[PDB]
Amino acid sequence: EDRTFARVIVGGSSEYKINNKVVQLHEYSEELEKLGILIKARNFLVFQGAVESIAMKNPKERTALFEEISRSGELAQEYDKRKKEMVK
DNA sequence: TTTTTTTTTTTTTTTTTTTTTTTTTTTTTTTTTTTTTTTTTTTTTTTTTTT
Repeated sequence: EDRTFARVIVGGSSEYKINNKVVQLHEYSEELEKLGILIKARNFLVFQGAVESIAMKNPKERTALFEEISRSGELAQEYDKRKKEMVK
């Protein structure tokens, strides 16, 4: 089988297509997440000059990336809400 | 030739200045936080247009 993804831009907004049918960003995203690519992570693209700036980042940004890939960023609000409650 | 007198060089002493070194104090750029504003993007209703 063969899949045809698309994305057309209108005005300011952008619309996504699956199998030549208009879809919303979230479901398209979820399909990609099934395929195995975390677009917000940005761990597999390297532009003109960033191959150096892969190494010299401040460690926090690298931790951010490693937290992003690992599906442990969604559990943030849960964490610090529990934190504030228990410290209170 | 020898004796007497003058002048230049060398070297030591001293005094003033300079340099050094640390220490303590001070005040400043640097670094982080928070906010927060802007701008871009988004949505949804309205408007326009088409069959």
